[PDB]
Amino acid sequence: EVKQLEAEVEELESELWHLENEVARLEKENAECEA
Amino acid sequence: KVKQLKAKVEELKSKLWHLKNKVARLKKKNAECKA
Repeated sequence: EVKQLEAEVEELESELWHLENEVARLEKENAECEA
Repeated sequence: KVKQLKAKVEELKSKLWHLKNKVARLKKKNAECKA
C-alpha cells in the first residue's frame, strides 16, 4: 500500500505540474489575443 | 499513514480534474479569439 500510494502521489503531482504550466501559458496566450 | 496518503491522493485527483477542465476551456476560448 504505502509504496503504491507514494508512487501514485508522485505521479499525480507530476501531471499537475505540467497542467499548471499549461494553464499559465494558455492564460497568457489568451490575454494577448484579447488585448 | 495510508490514510493521510489516500487523503493527498484524493485531493490531487480533484485538483487535476479542475485543471483539465480549465485547460479545455482556455484552449477553446483561445481558439475562438484567434480565429
